[PDB]
Amino acid sequence: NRPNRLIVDEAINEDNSVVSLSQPKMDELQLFRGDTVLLKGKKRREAVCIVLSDDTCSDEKIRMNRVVRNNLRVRLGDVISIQPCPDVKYGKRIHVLPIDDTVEGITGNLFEVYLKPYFLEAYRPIRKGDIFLVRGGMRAVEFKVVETDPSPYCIVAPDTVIHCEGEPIKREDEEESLNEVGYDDIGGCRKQLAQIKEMVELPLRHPALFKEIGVKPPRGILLYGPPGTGKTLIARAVA
Amino acid sequence: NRPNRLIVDEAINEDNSVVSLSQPKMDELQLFRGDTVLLKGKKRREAVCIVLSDDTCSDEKIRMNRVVRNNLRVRLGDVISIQPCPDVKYGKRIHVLPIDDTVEGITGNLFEVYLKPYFLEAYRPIRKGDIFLVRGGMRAVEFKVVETDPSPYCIVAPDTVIHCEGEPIKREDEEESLNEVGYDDIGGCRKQLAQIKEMVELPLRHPALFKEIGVKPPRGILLYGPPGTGKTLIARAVA
Ligand SMILES: Nc1ncnc2c1ncn2[C@@H]1O[C@H](COP(=O)(O)OP(=O)(O)O)[C@@H](O)[C@H]1O
Ligand SMILES: Nc1ncnc2c1ncn2[C@@H]1O[C@H](COP(=O)(O)OP(=O)(O)O)[C@@H](O)[C@H]1O
Repeated sequence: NRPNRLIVDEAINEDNSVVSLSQPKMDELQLFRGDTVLLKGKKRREAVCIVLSDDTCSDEKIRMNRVVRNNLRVRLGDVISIQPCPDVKYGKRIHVLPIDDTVEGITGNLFEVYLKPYFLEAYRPIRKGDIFLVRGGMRAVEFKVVETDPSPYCIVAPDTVIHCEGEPIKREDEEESLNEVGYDDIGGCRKQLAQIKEMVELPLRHPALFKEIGVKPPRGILLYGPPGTGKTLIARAVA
Repeated sequence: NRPNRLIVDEAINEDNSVVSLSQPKMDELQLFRGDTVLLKGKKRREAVCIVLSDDTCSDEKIRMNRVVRNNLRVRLGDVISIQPCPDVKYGKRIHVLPIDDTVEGITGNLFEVYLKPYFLEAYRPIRKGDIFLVRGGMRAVEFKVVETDPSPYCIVAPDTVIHCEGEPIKREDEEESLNEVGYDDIGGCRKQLAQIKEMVELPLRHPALFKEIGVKPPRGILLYGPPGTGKTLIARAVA
């Protein structure tokens, strides 16, 4: 049962963090316009996002973004649990610790120039254990904290200060590189990606379905197009 | 800051040693028509050149010649320091010492026939540590002194005499052969060399720019043209 699950669907808006809901959905969770949504992944982790209310763009579909796909290990064709958090929390102390994995070629203070004139009039909520990208320096670096104030109680506020230690921590292989090519990196092909989406996720996302049924699974797929259309890119993304 | 640097630009005049300036440039350095310009390279070396004043040929660009490119280890896309030297010095004693590296096939006295009827009405200034070429004998030989009067105080005057010792000095590998093919050895191709000039000096003259930006650098360049147009010559020069 549990009439509150939302199936993951493809996103069409190239925005940062906006989730579209339906008119009946506000009355079920008594959620306001701008609230803090709490999501449960696996391995005891949580994620925070920003919900948007609209009755013109979407009808009964969610718009789940890649910024939280790797933060919950949730892919296409998976269920998730939604729960409002109307509690008011204002962060005042945060911890920052860069990892010695992608700091090559970067010198000086980068926080005071990339994080200060970007978070104003945004009020973006953050949580311990989130991987977010920034647009600066003709590239995109990541961030990950390992020890900070107990979650949540993390709100970007001007009262926070900066600090440095000089002792980086060693990264682990538990998580994957979010910088790799995804489903948001292919554009201009709606009808062509749809066929791949409706033939690849059956024998891969649900392998157990095919040992029990006698239906012939597709074994070989041929790609066409002039050189450079992105045949390799699509194959890299769908895998 | 330092509003006195001059960016190295391509030269169009096939002259020997002439530098073109602008009208405001004379009033900043209070330099006369014919003066002795002092240039600072690296590894504690100096160079001397002759400046020309003109307000019709160039507007705000320098014409830096290859005769002083190898004497200061300065290439395209580099900064230099300019400084006038209004001091009057007249040389009366110079030292000459040929190196046993390119004297093969040359017999007899070559100075009295190549240097005497060439420096009259020229007043070309010279300095200890300069590599200059001469036009004589269907070739071009070089010269380099290792011990002479303290720099500068070197002016070509008729009062100087000649001398010989017979003990050549061994050359070193610190400097390169100026006789190799350069940017002044290709003519008749203005638009074609411009594209190479605006695609090769980014990832070579400034390698550190590309480890920090995500811009795709050009990896392969294809050359065209009938046999003998100089495809090898251009590649040899740009490297
Ligand atoms: N539709 C597309 N969307 C985004 N990038 C594309 C697209 N088509 C081609 N590219 C770019 O082309 C690059 C290489 O082309 P690719 O598709 O990998 O080779 P091929 O076209 O032979 O499969 C990719 O890195 C990608 O950035
Ligand atoms: N534009 C040019 N300027 C000066 N020399 C040239 C030019 N084009 C051809 N040459 C002469 O042709 C010689 C050999 O031609 P090269 O270009 O090296 O062979 P290819 O044309 O097969 O690359 C060069 O050493 C050079 O003297």
